[PDB]
Amino acid sequence: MQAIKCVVVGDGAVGKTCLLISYTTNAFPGEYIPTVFDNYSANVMVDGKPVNLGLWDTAGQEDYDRLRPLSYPQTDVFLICFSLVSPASFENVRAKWYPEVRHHCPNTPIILVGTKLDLRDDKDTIEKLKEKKLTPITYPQGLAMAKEIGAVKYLECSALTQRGLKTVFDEAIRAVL
Amino acid sequence: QLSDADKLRKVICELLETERTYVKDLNCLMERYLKPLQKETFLTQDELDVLFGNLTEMVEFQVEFLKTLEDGVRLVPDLEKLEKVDQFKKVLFSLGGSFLYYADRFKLYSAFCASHTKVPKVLVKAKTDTAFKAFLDAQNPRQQHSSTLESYLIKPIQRVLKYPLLLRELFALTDAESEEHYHLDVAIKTMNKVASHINEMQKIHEEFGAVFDQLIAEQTGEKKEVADLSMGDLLLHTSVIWLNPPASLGKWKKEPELAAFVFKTAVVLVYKDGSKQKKKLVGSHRLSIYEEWDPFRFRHMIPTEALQVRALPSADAEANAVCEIVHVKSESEGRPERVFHLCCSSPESRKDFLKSVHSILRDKHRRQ
Repeated sequence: MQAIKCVVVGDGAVGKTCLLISYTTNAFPGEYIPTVFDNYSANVMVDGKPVNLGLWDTAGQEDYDRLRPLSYPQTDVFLICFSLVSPASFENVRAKWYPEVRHHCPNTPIILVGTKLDLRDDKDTIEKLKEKKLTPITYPQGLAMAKEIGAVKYLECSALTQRGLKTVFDEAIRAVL
Repeated sequence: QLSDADKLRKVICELLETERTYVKDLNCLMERYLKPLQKETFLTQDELDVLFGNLTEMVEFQVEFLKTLEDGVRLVPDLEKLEKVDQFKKVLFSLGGSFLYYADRFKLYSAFCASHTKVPKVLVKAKTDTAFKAFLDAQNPRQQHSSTLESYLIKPIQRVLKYPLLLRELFALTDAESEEHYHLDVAIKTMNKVASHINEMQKIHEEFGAVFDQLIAEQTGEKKEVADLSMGDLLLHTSVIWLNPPASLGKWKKEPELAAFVFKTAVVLVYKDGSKQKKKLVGSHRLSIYEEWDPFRFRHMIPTEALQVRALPSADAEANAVCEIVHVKSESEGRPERVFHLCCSSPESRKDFLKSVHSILRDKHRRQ
């Protein structure tokens, strides 16, 4: 059967590992969010086409610019993530992640995933950011970024609400098929 | 409503559980794909070497590391009974200990990370040889990506970099004023350095791997006197100034600069000086006349067996940053003495450079 290997990348503390666990486990981790996410593989059907979706996390390597790209080769789709409530992780999409992934993978589709959706309209979160003269990233902004880097799709999700997860991986697979 | 105690138990368990898994995956890579591949005609010896790569060494090491973790977690009857993070002191201490003890052998990973650079090109041969592709699928019955050869060969690179993350979690569950806290902080800084060191080693491999390879091979009629400049044995690397360059170079550049590498098995000198692939506004092709004379420049490998080193005496010594590396002569083989007058960037650099060189000579003496 056809395999699609998906590599999730992006700033640390963005939700990557949680997101991948929440998805593959169909349940938010809870109070204790595991640190390790072993390489995942499962059969998935999308638009009638059957595929073996492979998922690789990248936690712990975001700061090692020469080790980080060792997972890039032979990748079919990249999920460049960023926290909706973290303007900095957002800016890294254009300053760090996109340029890097594109350099190593000229022809690989990129889904721009926005995470921590559920914290976007959270009073405490919004105030915390306000205290730092900051504001969450809005859908229109995420979409523009996605358009700027030429992403195939711009999705948003919440490993907590588990909303948007399935979409994220299905669109990922479509981007390949 | 999980208490810090619960959370802590969770992390300690994740660390241990994932480690058992990793070791198992490591053994599985060895049994499932590598060994059975030796007994095949698909890959050349070189191709097989890229896949294995100090893996056997890595497993022996990892197994030992795991035992220490197993033992450490047994320093208490049952974690599940502890109600205060404070009651885990013995375990936290021992676990942190394991990292400090192995922190240095973990540098052996930089060897793996360097060869993994060749992994892609080799595996993309299955796309070619139906025979090979056949073998791989056979070894991966479940037809699961997470079980392909590529999925195993990336695990080592992922595993080391997970350690600091697990540690920072234990760290966050300990009182900011406790020793457990301070100890973990020591464990974390250590591992980060390990990680950072692996990365630095990779950066070097990316830039000189080519040259290092040419030096190992091409070993002047010699039947592999060195045959091994692994990033696992790079003790120190520095930039130095070549005071006595050949007439060709010296007559154009007052003081040429060399990249110096001190490996357990040899000292390598390489002339860098990069000024190409710059300024978009430029025309080469063929009507450029100048530029493009030869790919490489100056490289040279001095085996520890023929490596002699004397720090040059100075009037205002203790401030001198000069010294000389000598590639002793060889009556047989018919090889003249080669001397390199190198000026380090500072007395500290010289101090470290010589300390490093003496080190490989000292140990060489031991083995021989």
